[PDB]
Amino acid sequence: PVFSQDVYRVRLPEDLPPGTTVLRLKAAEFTYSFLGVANKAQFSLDPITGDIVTRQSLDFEEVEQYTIDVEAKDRGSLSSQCKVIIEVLDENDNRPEIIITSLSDQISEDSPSGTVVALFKVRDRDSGENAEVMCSLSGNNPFKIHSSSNNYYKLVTDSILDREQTPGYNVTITATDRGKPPLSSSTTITLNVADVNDNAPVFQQQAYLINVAENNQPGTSITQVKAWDPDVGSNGLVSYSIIASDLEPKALSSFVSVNQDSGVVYAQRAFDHEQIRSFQLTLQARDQGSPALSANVSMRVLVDDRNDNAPRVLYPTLEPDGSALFDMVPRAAEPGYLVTKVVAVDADSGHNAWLSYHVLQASDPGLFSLGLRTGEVRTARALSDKDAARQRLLVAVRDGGQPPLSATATLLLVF
Amino acid sequence: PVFSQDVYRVRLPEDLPPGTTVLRLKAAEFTYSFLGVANKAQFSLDPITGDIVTRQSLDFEEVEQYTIDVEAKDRGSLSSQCKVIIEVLDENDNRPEIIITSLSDQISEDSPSGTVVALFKVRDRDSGENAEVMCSLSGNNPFKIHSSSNNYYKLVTDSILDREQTPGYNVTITATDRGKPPLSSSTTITLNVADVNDNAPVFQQQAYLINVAENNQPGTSITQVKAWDPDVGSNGLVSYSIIASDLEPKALSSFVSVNQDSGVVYAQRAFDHEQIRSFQLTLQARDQGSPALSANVSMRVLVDDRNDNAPRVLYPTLEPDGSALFDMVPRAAEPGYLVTKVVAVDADSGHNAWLSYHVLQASDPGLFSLGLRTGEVRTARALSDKDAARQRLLVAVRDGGQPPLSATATLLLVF
Amino acid sequence: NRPVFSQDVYRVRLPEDLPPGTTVLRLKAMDQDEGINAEFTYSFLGVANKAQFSLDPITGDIVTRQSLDFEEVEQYTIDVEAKDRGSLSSQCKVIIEVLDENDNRPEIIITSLSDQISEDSPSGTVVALFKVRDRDSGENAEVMCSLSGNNPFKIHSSSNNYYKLVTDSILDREQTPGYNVTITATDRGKPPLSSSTTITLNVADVNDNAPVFQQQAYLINVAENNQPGTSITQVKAWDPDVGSNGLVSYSIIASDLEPKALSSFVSVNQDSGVVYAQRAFDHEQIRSFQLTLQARDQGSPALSANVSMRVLVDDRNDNAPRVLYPTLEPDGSALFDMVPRAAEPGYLVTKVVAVDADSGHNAWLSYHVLQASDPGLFSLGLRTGEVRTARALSDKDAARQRLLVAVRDGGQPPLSATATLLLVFAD
Amino acid sequence: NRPVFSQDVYRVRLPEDLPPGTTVLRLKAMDQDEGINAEFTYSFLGVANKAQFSLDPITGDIVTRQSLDFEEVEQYTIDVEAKDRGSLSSQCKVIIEVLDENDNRPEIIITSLSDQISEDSPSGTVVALFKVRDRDSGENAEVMCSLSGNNPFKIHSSSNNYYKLVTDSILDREQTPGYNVTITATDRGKPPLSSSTTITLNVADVNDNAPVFQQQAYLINVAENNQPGTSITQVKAWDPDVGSNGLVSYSIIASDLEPKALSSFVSVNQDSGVVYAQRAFDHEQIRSFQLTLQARDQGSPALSANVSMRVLVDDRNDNAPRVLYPTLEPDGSALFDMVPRAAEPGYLVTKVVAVDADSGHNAWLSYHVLQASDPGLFSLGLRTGEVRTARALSDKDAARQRLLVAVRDGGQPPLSATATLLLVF
Ligand SMILES: *[C@@H]1O[C@H](CO)[C@@H](O[C@@H]2O[C@H](CO)[C@@H](O[C@@H]3O[C@H](CO)[C@@H](O)[C@H](O)[C@@H]3O)[C@H](O)[C@H]2NC(C)=O)[C@H](O)[C@H]1NC(C)=O
Ligand SMILES: *[C@@H]1O[C@H](CO)[C@@H](O)[C@H](O)[C@H]1NC(C)=O
Ligand SMILES: *[C@@H]1O[C@H](CO)[C@@H](O)[C@H](O)[C@H]1NC(C)=O
Ligand SMILES: *[C@@H]1O[C@H](CO)[C@@H](O)[C@H](O)[C@H]1NC(C)=O
Ligand SMILES: *[C@H]1O[C@H](CO)[C@@H](O)[C@H](O)[C@@H]1O
Ligand SMILES: *[C@H]1O[C@H](CO)[C@@H](O)[C@H](O)[C@@H]1O
Ligand SMILES: *[C@H]1O[C@H](CO)[C@@H](O)[C@H](O)[C@@H]1O
Ligand SMILES: *[C@H]1O[C@H](CO)[C@@H](O)[C@H](O)[C@@H]1O
Ligand SMILES: *[C@H]1O[C@H](CO)[C@@H](O)[C@H](O)[C@@H]1O
Ligand SMILES: *[C@H]1O[C@H](CO)[C@@H](O)[C@H](O)[C@@H]1O
Ligand SMILES: *[C@H]1O[C@H](CO)[C@@H](O)[C@H](O)[C@@H]1O
Ligand SMILES: *[C@H]1O[C@H](CO)[C@@H](O)[C@H](O)[C@@H]1O
Ligand SMILES: *[C@H]1O[C@H](CO)[C@@H](O)[C@H](O)[C@@H]1O
Ligand SMILES: *[C@H]1O[C@H](CO)[C@@H](O)[C@H](O)[C@@H]1O
Ligand SMILES: *[C@H]1O[C@H](CO)[C@@H](O)[C@H](O)[C@@H]1O
Ligand SMILES: *[C@H]1O[C@H](CO)[C@@H](O)[C@H](O)[C@@H]1O
Ligand SMILES: *[C@H]1O[C@H](CO)[C@@H](O)[C@H](O)[C@@H]1O
Ligand SMILES: *[C@H]1O[C@H](CO)[C@@H](O)[C@H](O)[C@@H]1O
Ligand SMILES: *[C@H]1O[C@H](CO)[C@@H](O)[C@H](O)[C@@H]1O
Ligand SMILES: *[C@H]1O[C@H](CO)[C@@H](O)[C@H](O)[C@@H]1O
Ligand SMILES: *[C@H]1O[C@H](CO)[C@@H](O)[C@H](O)[C@@H]1O
Ligand SMILES: *[C@H]1O[C@H](CO)[C@@H](O)[C@H](O)[C@@H]1O
Ligand SMILES: *[C@H]1O[C@H](CO)[C@@H](O)[C@H](O)[C@@H]1O
Ligand SMILES: *[C@H]1O[C@H](CO)[C@@H](O)[C@H](O)[C@@H]1O
Ligand SMILES: *[C@H]1O[C@H](CO)[C@@H](O)[C@H](O)[C@@H]1O
Ligand SMILES: *[C@H]1O[C@H](CO)[C@@H](O)[C@H](O)[C@@H]1O
Ligand SMILES: *[C@H]1O[C@H](CO)[C@@H](O)[C@H](O)[C@@H]1O
Ligand SMILES: *[C@H]1O[C@H](CO)[C@@H](O)[C@H](O)[C@@H]1O
Ligand SMILES: [Ca+2]
Ligand SMILES: [Ca+2]
Ligand SMILES: [Ca+2]
Ligand SMILES: [Ca+2]
Ligand SMILES: [Ca+2]
Ligand SMILES: [Ca+2]
Ligand SMILES: [Ca+2]
Ligand SMILES: [Ca+2]
Ligand SMILES: [Ca+2]
Ligand SMILES: [Ca+2]
Ligand SMILES: [Ca+2]
Ligand SMILES: [Ca+2]
Ligand SMILES: [Ca+2]
Ligand SMILES: [Ca+2]
Ligand SMILES: [Ca+2]
Ligand SMILES: [Ca+2]
Ligand SMILES: [Ca+2]
Ligand SMILES: [Ca+2]
Ligand SMILES: [Ca+2]
Ligand SMILES: [Ca+2]
Ligand SMILES: [Ca+2]
Repeated sequence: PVFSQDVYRVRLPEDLPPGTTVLRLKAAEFTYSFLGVANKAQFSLDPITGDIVTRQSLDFEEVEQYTIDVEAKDRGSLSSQCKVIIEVLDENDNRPEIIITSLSDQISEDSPSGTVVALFKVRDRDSGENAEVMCSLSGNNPFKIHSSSNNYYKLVTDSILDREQTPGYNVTITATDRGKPPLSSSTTITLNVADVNDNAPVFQQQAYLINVAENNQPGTSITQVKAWDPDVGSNGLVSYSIIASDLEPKALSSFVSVNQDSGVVYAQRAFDHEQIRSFQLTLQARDQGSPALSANVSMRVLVDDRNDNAPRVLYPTLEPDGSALFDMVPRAAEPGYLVTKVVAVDADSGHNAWLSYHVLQASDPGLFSLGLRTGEVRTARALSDKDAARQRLLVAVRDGGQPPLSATATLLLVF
Repeated sequence: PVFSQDVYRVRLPEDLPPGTTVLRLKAAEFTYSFLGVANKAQFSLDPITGDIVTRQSLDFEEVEQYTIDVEAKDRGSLSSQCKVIIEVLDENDNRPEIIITSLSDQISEDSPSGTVVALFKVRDRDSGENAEVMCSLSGNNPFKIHSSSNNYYKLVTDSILDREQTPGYNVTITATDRGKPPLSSSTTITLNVADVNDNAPVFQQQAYLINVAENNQPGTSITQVKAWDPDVGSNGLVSYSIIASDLEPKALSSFVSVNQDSGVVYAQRAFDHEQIRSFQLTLQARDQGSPALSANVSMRVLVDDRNDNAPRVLYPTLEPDGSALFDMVPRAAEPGYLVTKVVAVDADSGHNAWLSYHVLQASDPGLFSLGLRTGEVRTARALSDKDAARQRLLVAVRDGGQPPLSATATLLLVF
Repeated sequence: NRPVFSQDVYRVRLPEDLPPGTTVLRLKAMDQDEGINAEFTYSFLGVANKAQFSLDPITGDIVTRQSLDFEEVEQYTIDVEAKDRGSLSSQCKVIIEVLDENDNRPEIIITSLSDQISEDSPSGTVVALFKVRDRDSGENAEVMCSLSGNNPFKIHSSSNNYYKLVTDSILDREQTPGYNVTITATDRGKPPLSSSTTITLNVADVNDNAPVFQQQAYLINVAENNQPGTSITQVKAWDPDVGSNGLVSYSIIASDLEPKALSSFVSVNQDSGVVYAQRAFDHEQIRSFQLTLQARDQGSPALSANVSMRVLVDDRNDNAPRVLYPTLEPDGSALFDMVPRAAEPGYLVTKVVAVDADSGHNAWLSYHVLQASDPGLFSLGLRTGEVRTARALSDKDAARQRLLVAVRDGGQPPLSATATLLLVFAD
Repeated sequence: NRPVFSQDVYRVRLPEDLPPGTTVLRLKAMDQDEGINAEFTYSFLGVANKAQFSLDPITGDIVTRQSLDFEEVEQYTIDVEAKDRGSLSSQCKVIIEVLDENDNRPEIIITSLSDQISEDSPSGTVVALFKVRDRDSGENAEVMCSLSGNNPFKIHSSSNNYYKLVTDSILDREQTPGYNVTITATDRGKPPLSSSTTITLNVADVNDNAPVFQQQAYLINVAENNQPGTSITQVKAWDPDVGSNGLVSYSIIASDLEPKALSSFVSVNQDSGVVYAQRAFDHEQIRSFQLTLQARDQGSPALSANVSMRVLVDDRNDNAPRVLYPTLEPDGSALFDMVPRAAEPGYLVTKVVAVDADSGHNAWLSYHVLQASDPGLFSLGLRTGEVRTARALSDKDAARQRLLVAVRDGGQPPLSATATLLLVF
């Protein structure tokens, strides 16, 4: 009972359907049978026709080689044996899988380029080129895939992160085997950037300025300040404070204060234009993070003048009644002769200190001419002897404000 | 020769296989033959057995029944006649056909519910219940199939259309017959919703406010506005204009304009802070569809102040060469004796109107003392006999803005 | 800002199975300057099948609203005009060409079918005319027809998709009465489509077979004096034909007998084929006789077959021996008184000669001595019958000797005839 | 101010196919005053799976980071702490529960497959053991197993997602030797997912068929005087069985002849079935005989079948006629004298009798005359054998006449027996 060959070899694709004849053993009254151990659950050997058949689906990942010992025996007890080595072939029927070994809690904004965000490995149950996989990262992300070792990868940053620009990212790792045809699978991880105090508060205006009218009730709003911080949380919350002033340090509390939460500037007293002209403060915005970032602005407050000071007369000296005595003016001079020079002042400024002398009353109209601005009282015409000796003048000093304030004086001039 | 019956009636499904025996005519050697006209291409009559078989597939849609006249003849002249009537039963072997007679060009979104959009009919080559056709539609789109008279249909609307939500629709009609088993066919049509000016323009900001520095060149851009419109075409093209202002209506053209195509606000004059401080304006954005829709926005323009106005000296009055004479100042004067107080104003605001008084030059340094803030020239010391009788004192008045504008004043002081 | 199209003429090629709702060409009229960007209004110009395609007047793209069909309409030509906010306008032409797809399977239409084919139909006889049609165009409409299986039929192509099913071999109904033939039509599209129709053909029978007798020659042996009108043997003829052409009829056409005798001796039942003897045969009269039988079918014309059967009659022991010489008196006695006393022993007294009309051992004669007054004085030849003297007679013997002889045959049981020889002496 | 959470425990339910990065929950702690609006900073407290969920310290919303899987972890627990700018704090607990989805289909595992099943195997034999596994839980792990086809198998479920492939009919290898069994498993979740595995089964042969002869009765004709050891005919028997149970062995068991003589008359070849003639048959010795043959297969238990074959020996003309009367001397002559010279016409001289041991044409005897001293004087019956006087004797004719008579048969070639008749007047 000779066999055609003493060793048979046959190559089977693992996707080979069940019930297909894989080998025919022909040596006519023979009976064939498995000798020794044979996976009879996978292959069937018809003892009459000598056909080996697959009874079940193959799987290269389960068992990849079989060795069958076939024994042929005739009607007489004649015997022969042969070996059939069935090699099954791998097919790319398994797709790659991604397993995330470690994922960072949060990545700080100031994490340098090259920091490792995530660790992950890949797997493919196939063998050879059907198991070699390529990991492509997807999208517009500041991330790069590094291969630490075979199927042990690293997700890392290669750019500089800025939470105020982009807070989060949707990274999707893709793994594609090099099999024919290829199979691929992907996973998606979300990454959030941790805030760091890398921005300092900045005031809306480089310098601030406000004019407030004098004679104001205290404890009221005079103006407001505001600072921006792109950071978030305690690193993006601003507080306002006064640190420096040209005023006496012990006297600053009496003038101004700042609401550290809102930034409105409170006046804590009734400003006086005549006592203090203006003052300069140094404001500071500041976050409550560690370390604390700050910014200083120069601010100035100019108190506006108001018509609250009546003019007062320096000369002549007034009796408590009001009159002044000048009883030696000579009749010898022609017009243009100055009798006296009235001088007054006003503690205000501008048109509130504009002095205009008016002849309010007189015992003789047209006798004395008074410079509206100079204050010199003169004789406008020649002295006629029909005029009386005793002459009473009543001058009024008025300021250029609206409404004006005035102060009157009596010039008793007799001849 | 006698038959069992004169007339035979059979029922054959149209899907009857070919070569199947239909009738067995028995009457003894006889010869059976077709008499008259008989579809010998469809049925075969064996002369010996008397059987009738189908030579070909049956089809109800072409022939519904056959009548064949068989004849039995003895060896002698004696013969007798028989008639066979074969009836074919209709089987559902035809699927329903959808034909679309008319399909609308465009349906405007303002079309009311129940408007006709498409016309289609259905046909079925079968017969009976195998030709009863039912039309079903997908429910996503707002369309309902209107069951018209007899296998005719209308596709109409059952909701409101909004092309700003969904501009188009895929519509899939599926017709199913009531045969057993049932057959079905489908068709797909695309419906586009037209645009109607049902949305109004929307300004990009709630209200506008821009700062314009004075002494600006005329014909320059100060700020730009934008208005959106989800409509498309002429219904979504915004045109800007100025509708009202707090200024004199005859002067509105002399101050600001707006480019209707771009929405930029042009300044038509050199703004002056000392004349007008700020002015508020109303803008209008409308689409060029008929009828049109519009929206109005508020925009306030603040004129920033610059140091363009020089401080004018009020008191005292100056000569053409800027001279002032205080000739009768007492020589026996106490330190701090108020020689005079200079009054000056500035038409600007803030730093540009913050006046300080300096001493530009003097005949005798240290003879007079001038306050920076109030500009009061006084005597620092008591006048010694070594001091001259006539003294020249050139003072200046400056403001705080950069660059400063100053007004000079030469002073003639005789004792 | 007047519009200009990229091309004056656009061309798009679409497969007919393109889904409804597919953007086919996004027209975008632009300005002559590259830096400037403009928006235009698009609209159909001339006559355009708006039921099939739609043109967005803002985005400018064309989209199909229904499923395309190459067999209904092959191409479209739609003109598009771009208009600005002003009145300036540009124009372009869009030609859409549908591409034929293999979406129709071949259709088989059996134009004419033969009523029936006789087995003697020559090779080249046409049995079926059919045509094939494919609604597709070009190669998706080119067809290949193939038959199915064993049947002796060949497809003969013709002019314009008309086909002929013809016979190539010779038909024999006794071999195969009918065939199931299935025609398959396949287009040379990628992928291809096929459709098949089955027809059934029955071969008609012609009387092409003459009956054959079961045996080349027939020989039957029957004993004589049989019962008349009884079966003696039976013949049978086979005919593979069917119907009237396979109906065998037997008859007697000739023999070596006289005509009237032939009717009285043998007959044959034409349906069964058995042959009957209408009289009791006699071996002494007739020894044997030759006959010729003919089997025929009932078709027109009839086909016959001749076979010669001859009958041999077997002999039985039905005739008793007859004594020819010497002559017998009604008593049964003969008288021979001329016997010489001086004759030597062994002298031939006389010889009894008998014959038998039978044959063989049934005519094989023996002569036995039934009785006698004197035993041992006469000895006869057992077969020759020569009764002569056995021993010389003493003078003391009686002058009158009586002999009683019997002649018998060799049959079972034997038959005999007796004779008395009276012999007296003288001088 | 103090933060207060709306609830001390939050419960959310997430399908396991929830995309990563979706907002699970937005925790918003608030101040107790309805009018007061405040904000707090949130943070994970205690143990928490920071890998699957992320918490924004400002918006206070928990969001998934990776994709969820019910088969791995079914629920998570989070301890969130809300704190204001001061030292006051509040805490709550979020219980996240994942809902199982039908994302895993059931797999078939053929535990054990029978090597081969004999066609006599009882109804209900177990051919295959297999189990079905589904990684899902709940009604997505309950599976219905149905096999396709007409095969005489049905699925008998076992205890715990173990299954048995058993028979429900009788098997017949001569009708169906193999089977393509396709098992389809379908879980009962919505939507359902199904799979299928195919196995092949071969039914073994059992000697259940007995051989049969090609003819019910056998009849054969052979001519006599044949050489010994010659093929006269051949018998053949078929066996639907295959192998040892389908190999026919021929033998002769019965016959009407003498049992000790049967061996010398006829034999049979056991392997081929040819019938050999063991001697030269004689038609005159035996006319016909009956054999009873037996075909048998070589299995346990062996099945047999007997057939009757009748052998008829056909007659050939091998025996010549023999002349009974008259007895002839070595001369081949017989003497009948003392014939009367005055013989009447038709006077019966003698009747010749002869026989032949053959049959039919070979035994049909005819009597002819080859030579004669005087033609026309004696007439011999062609069928009767009667030699008589044809004419009256003339005075010129001699008394001593001789007639050479031969007896012939109708065989091919014909045989004869001769005799010379000496007749004296
Ligand atoms: C009506 O149905 C048709 C077909 O079912 C729709 O056309 C298809 O629309 C989808 C989604 O817009 C397209 O997917 C896209 O494919 C392009 C290919 O370049 C790819 O770049 C995109 O990322 C996306 O995957 C699909 O291609 C398209 N089919 C064809 C043949 O163009 C149509 O949109 C439906 N119309 C309505 C109003 O529902
Ligand atoms: C043709 O097929 C039918 C059905 O398969 C069968 O009944 C018939 O006997 C067949 N005819 C021939 C001649 O084989
Ligand atoms: C089993 O199925 C295969 C594939 O369809 C087929 O080729 C084979 O003939 C089948 N085996 C049996 C015994 O039917
Ligand atoms: C054949 O004969 C033998 C013995 O005579 C007997 O055992 C056997 O059953 C018989 N077989 C048949 C089929 O009659
Ligand atoms: C190989 O040959 C065997 C014969 O037993 C078949 O069963 C099988 O399907 C393949 O054709
Ligand atoms: C990876 O790539 C394959 C083809 O190579 C796709 O089928 C799969 O969906 C994934 O995109
Ligand atoms: C990642 O991307 C693949 C395609 O590359 C998808 O199939 C998968 O679901 C995931 O979105
Ligand atoms: C405080 O509040 C007043 C209004 O009361 C403002 O005018 C001021 O600028 C500051 O914001
Ligand atoms: C100047 O004028 C005012 C106006 O009322 C007086 O009240 C004041 O006393 C002075 O005469
Ligand atoms: C000047 O005149 C006013 C009245 O106008 C007095 O009230 C004042 O005291 C002074 O005499
Ligand atoms: C009926 O009988 C006819 C002829 O007898 C067959 O050809 C046919 O297949 C059916 O069995
Ligand atoms: C239309 O509907 C029928 C059942 O009514 C289906 O069998 C067919 O495939 C189509 O979906
Ligand atoms: C429309 O829908 C039916 C099923 O309803 C399909 O069979 C057809 O091909 C088309 O897609
Ligand atoms: C007009 O143009 C100026 C620049 O000249 C812009 O700054 C302004 O906002 C507007 O767009
Ligand atoms: C007043 O002072 C300014 C300097 O601030 C000079 O530039 C000006 O000419 C005037 O003397
Ligand atoms: C003050 O001085 C300036 C020169 O600096 C003169 O131009 C002016 O008129 C005034 O006398
Ligand atoms: C082709 O592209 C256009 C772009 O507007 C779509 O409207 C159309 O449905 C198809 O996707
Ligand atoms: C003809 O060929 C097609 C494929 O080319 C088959 O699908 C069809 O059943 C027929 O065999
Ligand atoms: C043509 O198609 C029919 C139905 O598909 C088959 O029955 C036939 O055998 C041929 O393939
Ligand atoms: C008529 O019938 C006899 C039996 O009675 C047969 O022996 C004979 O051969 C013929 O068939
Ligand atoms: C001759 O002998 C036979 C017996 O063989 C008798 O039966 C007959 O009567 C005669 O005596
Ligand atoms: C011979 O003997 C028989 C009796 O056996 C007689 O019947 C005959 O007549 C002759 O005498
Ligand atoms: C839920 O809301 C968060 C923000 O609170 C988003 O980041 C997330 O993508 C989901 O929309
Ligand atoms: C199991 O069930 C699924 C769902 O019906 C099918 O898609 C599949 O082919 C198998 O029949
Ligand atoms: C069983 O069914 C599955 C689909 O349900 C197939 O993929 C498989 O090949 C077998 O036919
Ligand atoms: C033995 O051989 C003869 C011829 O050699 C055959 O006729 C006989 O049937 C047997 O096979
Ligand atoms: C009898 O006759 C035959 C011819 O039939 C001879 O061959 C033989 O020798 C004898 O004379
Ligand atoms: C008849 O003739 C033959 C010769 O043919 C002799 O052999 C025989 O003995 C008889 O005389
Ligand atoms: Ca694999
Ligand atoms: Ca793989
Ligand atoms: Ca930051
Ligand atoms: Ca900060
Ligand atoms: Ca004041
Ligand atoms: Ca004042
Ligand atoms: Ca229908
Ligand atoms: Ca129909
Ligand atoms: Ca609209
Ligand atoms: Ca609009
Ligand atoms: Ca100024
Ligand atoms: Ca086509
Ligand atoms: Ca085609
Ligand atoms: Ca015939
Ligand atoms: Ca007799
Ligand atoms: Ca699950
Ligand atoms: Ca499941
Ligand atoms: Ca068996
Ligand atoms: Ca057997
Ligand atoms: Ca013989
Ligand atoms: Ca002979």
